Amino acid sequence: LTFMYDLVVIGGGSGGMAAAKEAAKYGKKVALFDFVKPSTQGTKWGLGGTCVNVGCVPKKLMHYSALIASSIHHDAQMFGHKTSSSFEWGKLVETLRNHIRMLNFSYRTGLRVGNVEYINALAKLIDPHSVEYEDNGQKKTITSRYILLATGGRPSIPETVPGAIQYSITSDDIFFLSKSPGKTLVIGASYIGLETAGFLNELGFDTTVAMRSIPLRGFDRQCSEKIVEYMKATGTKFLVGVVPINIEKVNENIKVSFSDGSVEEFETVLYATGRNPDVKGLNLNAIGVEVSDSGKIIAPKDATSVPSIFAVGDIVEGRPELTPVAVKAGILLARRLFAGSNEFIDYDFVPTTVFTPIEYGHVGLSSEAAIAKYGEDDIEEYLSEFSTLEIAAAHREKPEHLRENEMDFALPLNCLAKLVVVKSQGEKVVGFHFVGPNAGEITQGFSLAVKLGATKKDFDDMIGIHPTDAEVFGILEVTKRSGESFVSSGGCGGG
Amino acid sequence: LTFMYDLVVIGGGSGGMAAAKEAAKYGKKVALFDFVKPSTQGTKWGLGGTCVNVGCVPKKLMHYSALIASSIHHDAQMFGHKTSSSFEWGKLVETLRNHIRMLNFSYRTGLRVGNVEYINALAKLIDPHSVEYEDNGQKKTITSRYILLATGGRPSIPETVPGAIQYSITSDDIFFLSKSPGKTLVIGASYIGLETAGFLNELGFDTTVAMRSIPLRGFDRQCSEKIVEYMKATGTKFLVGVVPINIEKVNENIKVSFSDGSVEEFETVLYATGRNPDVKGLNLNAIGVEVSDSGKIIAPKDATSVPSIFAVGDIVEGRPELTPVAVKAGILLARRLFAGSNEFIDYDFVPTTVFTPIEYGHVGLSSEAAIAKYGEDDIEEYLSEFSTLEIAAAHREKPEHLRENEMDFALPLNCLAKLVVVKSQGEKVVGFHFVGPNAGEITQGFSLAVKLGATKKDFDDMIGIHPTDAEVFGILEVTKRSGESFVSSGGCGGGKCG
Ligand SMILES: Cc1cc2nc3c(=O)[nH]c(=O)nc-3n(C[C@H](O)[C@H](O)[C@H](O)COP(=O)(O)OP(=O)(O)OC[C@H]3O[C@@H](n4cnc5c(N)ncnc54)[C@H](O)[C@@H]3O)c2cc1C
Ligand SMILES: Cc1cc2nc3c(=O)[nH]c(=O)nc-3n(C[C@H](O)[C@H](O)[C@H](O)COP(=O)(O)OP(=O)(O)OC[C@H]3O[C@@H](n4cnc5c(N)ncnc54)[C@H](O)[C@@H]3O)c2cc1C
Repeated sequence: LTFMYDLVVIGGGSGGMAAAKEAAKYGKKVALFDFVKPSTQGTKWGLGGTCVNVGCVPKKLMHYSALIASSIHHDAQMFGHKTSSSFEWGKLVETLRNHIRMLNFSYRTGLRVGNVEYINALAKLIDPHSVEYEDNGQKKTITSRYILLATGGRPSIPETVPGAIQYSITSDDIFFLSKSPGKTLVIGASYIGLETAGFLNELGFDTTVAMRSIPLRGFDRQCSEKIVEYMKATGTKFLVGVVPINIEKVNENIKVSFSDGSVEEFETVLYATGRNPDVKGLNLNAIGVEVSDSGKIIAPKDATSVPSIFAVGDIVEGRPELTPVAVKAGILLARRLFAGSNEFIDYDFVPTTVFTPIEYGHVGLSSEAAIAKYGEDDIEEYLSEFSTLEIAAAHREKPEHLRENEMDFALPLNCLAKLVVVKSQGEKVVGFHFVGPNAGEITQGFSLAVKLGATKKDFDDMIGIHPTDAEVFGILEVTKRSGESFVSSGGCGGG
Repeated sequence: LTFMYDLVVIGGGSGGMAAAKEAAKYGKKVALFDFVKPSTQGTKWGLGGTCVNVGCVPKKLMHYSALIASSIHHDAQMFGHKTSSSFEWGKLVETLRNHIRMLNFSYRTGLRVGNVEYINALAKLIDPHSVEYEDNGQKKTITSRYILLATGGRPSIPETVPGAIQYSITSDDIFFLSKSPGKTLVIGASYIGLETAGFLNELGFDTTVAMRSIPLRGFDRQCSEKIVEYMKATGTKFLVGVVPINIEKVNENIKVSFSDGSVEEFETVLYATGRNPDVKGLNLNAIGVEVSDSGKIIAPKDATSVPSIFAVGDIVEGRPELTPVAVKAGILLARRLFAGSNEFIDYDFVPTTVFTPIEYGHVGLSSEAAIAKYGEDDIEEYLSEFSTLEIAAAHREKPEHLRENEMDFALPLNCLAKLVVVKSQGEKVVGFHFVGPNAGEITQGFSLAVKLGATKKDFDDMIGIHPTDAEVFGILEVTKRSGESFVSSGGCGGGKCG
């Protein structure tokens, strides 16, 4: 038949490698293109895309290093381990690089063994069935029944702010810096911004976040603000309603001029203001692939305006930019194309965890989205704010430069549990929220239970595992409406 | 006046304090008795019972100290933190003691604020409505509509093994030793024994477990054996099918003579062989409260053979000896008696976690109980063995004394995920099992999902949180039956980046 391939995948990240391997499982001929355009600062990397190289994986290793710093500062001596420690940025980088190298190789092999032809070049569309790449500086064209776009995004730097592109780094550079970043400015109170600032502060760097308005826009306000309260109490500085308007090299430092007329010097400036979909090189306009006002491909069912051309992951408008969503969309697409499946993701139940110094895991609706959808009177919020048992016994203290009196000694309680329930459906759980340690580990299971239609009664009749934080979800009784105190001061942990 | 009290509770542990505070909530007059008989080695403590003083709370703080030791030995340098460290046993004890003291005080207050009359004396039954206690060396009797027994257990030491009672410690003593235990023998591959041996080894002590037969009897074999495999690779020694027959003091050490004719010196010997219900002081025989052959009270629905007398917690036959089971039974009993409730616990869905150096959380049936109940052919086991991402990148190594060659450097993979499903019910999940870090944190949620009737399909269509270990439960595909390798060697953690 008139096609060299059954499936050509442009992009070897979470979406692309998943689609490609699953297609190849059904005896289909599959080619995958992945090439890394260097960052605004010349950083590049191997196969596996944003999550493997410059996202979830390295961020989680840096978070782990941060939790180790925190445990050593706050906890080690109290639990009988008298420790002296010094942090060496280049050692942590070296451990990240070595683990990511192992994963680059692991994914190359996974593709070859999985009968996918991997090509390390930039691909572009020629027509609805044809893709072009260079190979020894010689354009080649290959034909496919089906084409999948999964090119992901890259960090966005404001072109209007002078010096930004030249002098600032992004998430593409932060995990691999040859030198420690020293005094750091992070612009963006997005999850990437807060996570990045959170681990740089925990690791002992002088850290400042420029937050234009509010933290974690779209996320539950109560939880988003508890995180910022905790980050402030552990030494992150926040400029609220302020952004850079100018960025200059003054000798070895970066002089940043702020929108409130203030000035401050930093060693490192990192933009975490968002990401644009990397689609400009794809030749979408000429082929008839429709894009939204944001530049994202219109494909609410993975199918673009061109019926031989599909898209998944961060480049698709109206879906969360998360790795598991990219992967499962790639696998389900592969099955629908080649195994007679008609299964899509249920986008109502996409859980997420933010890996801030205390983590935040949720699925379903914030208090705000719940109140907006069902009305204030059909909503109950059950919640509890408490300390992990082990942390309670550690007596974690504020740095002495942030003390306000003789009874402000303690860090905030590390945990917050909240269920958002609809009264007119026997208190059905429509929102689950947990701030605290291991929040992703806690939320995964609860997210399944919430998807299966768990009620507040189901949560009350649930037997707890003791001692855990997650057992708190079985004895929540204080409501926001009641106006009574949701703090628990006694240290039984999750209760 | 018919009865002085609505409810009298004998025992101020998890069951008793929960029943008592909940009864008092409904305007009922409530008395609670708690007194601590000293351990075989003279150790005593305040209000709150086994979990607060000599169980879950101190065990979990010692485990945390162990995780800290492990993180500093294995991980700190790799994650950029060059450290020097030394362990001080008495400092950890002091941090435990301070936190437990705060909890003793917190519970005294919680009872007074909650309108419960707390009495620090031993109580016994006089008849179906009467209990006796001493007070300034003067016997007093008080009358109640209802009496609740929640006296818990105490560690059991074999009377048959000479020197055992005199020279050995139990879980009652281990958290408060004034001196570090040094070289330690633990008898029992029960959860208490393994957890105890696990943290003493992690904390740098020369540790040995005398295991009569198998680890964690009643628990899933595959998971129980992964734990012992991991504990062995990190320095715990296991004597299999061997137990002490004699225990003697040679100077300041304890010479232990074993059933296989072998002999060895230890600084500390700890019996974790199990626990007997503390009911001998209660005068049960004379009142007509029926007990099993094990001495546990027969009360399958909390009601004893005497209908005014109830029981909850560790003393009741045929229920798990866990704190949340004690608490919820206490609360539900209080509600049935005084708030017109008719709710009992569903004993089919009681999750538990063992806090071994890698933890083990589960709910429902082992592979063994699943195969026995439904038959081998109506059972699928889906599983994956892998490493946490962070642990994978740390390259955790065996201690040099257990190395056999140049390729046995690595610790076992830290994680094992397993679902046990029934084919004839569209692969309904009847058993959930997770070995690895934060296993209780992972299991709590899944336990609820499994109770609500989650299928293998539900698990496969579940969106992952990345990077976690718990996302592995969304992509399990290898079956035991398939005989294929369930190991993954690459370090994407629980999930796949693609
Ligand atoms: C700092 C950070 C932290 C994150 N943390 C998490 C987290 O904790 N959990 C989570 O679930 N998600 C997380 N994410 C999100 C996650 O990284 C993405 O959602 C996911 O990687 C999306 O994958 P994708 O398949 O859309 O494409 P990507 O993984 O981004 O890969 C697309 C690939 O295409 C390549 N490419 C682009 N154009 C072409 C071309 N024309 N030809 C060939 N190759 C091309 C790119 O170089 C890239 O390799 C994080 C993201 C970032 C930036
Ligand atoms: C080492 C260890 C670790 C454990 N770890 C865990 C764990 O991690 N998770 C978990 O869920 N469970 C754990 N447990 C189990 C948990 O401690 C018990 O299941 C629970 O505490 C039992 O509660 P209870 O109400 O039956 O009795 P207890 O909590 O034992 O309290 C009974 C109280 O009554 C007192 N008493 C006895 N006789 C009388 C009398 N005549 N008059 C007055 N007072 C009396 C006792 O001294 C005690 O104070 C552990 C147990 C041990 C020993």
